[PDB]
Amino acid sequence: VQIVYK
Amino acid sequence: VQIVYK
Amino acid sequence: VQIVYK
Amino acid sequence: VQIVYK
Amino acid sequence: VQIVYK
Amino acid sequence: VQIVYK
Amino acid sequence: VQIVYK
Amino acid sequence: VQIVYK
Amino acid sequence: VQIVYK
Repeated sequence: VQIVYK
Repeated sequence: VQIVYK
Repeated sequence: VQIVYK
Repeated sequence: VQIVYK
Repeated sequence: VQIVYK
Repeated sequence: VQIVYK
Repeated sequence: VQIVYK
Repeated sequence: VQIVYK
Repeated sequence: VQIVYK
């Protein structure tokens, strides 16, 4: 699972 | 599991 | 598990 | 487990 | 377990 | 276990 | 166990 | 066990 | 056990 905030 | 905040 | 704050 | 604060 | 504060 | 404060 | 304060 | 204060 | 104050 990959979660990225930008 | 990978979680990154930017 | 990897958690990074930037 | 790796946790890094920046 | 590795925890680093910067 | 490694804990580092900077 | 290693704990370092800087 | 290693504890260092700086 | 090693404890160092600086």
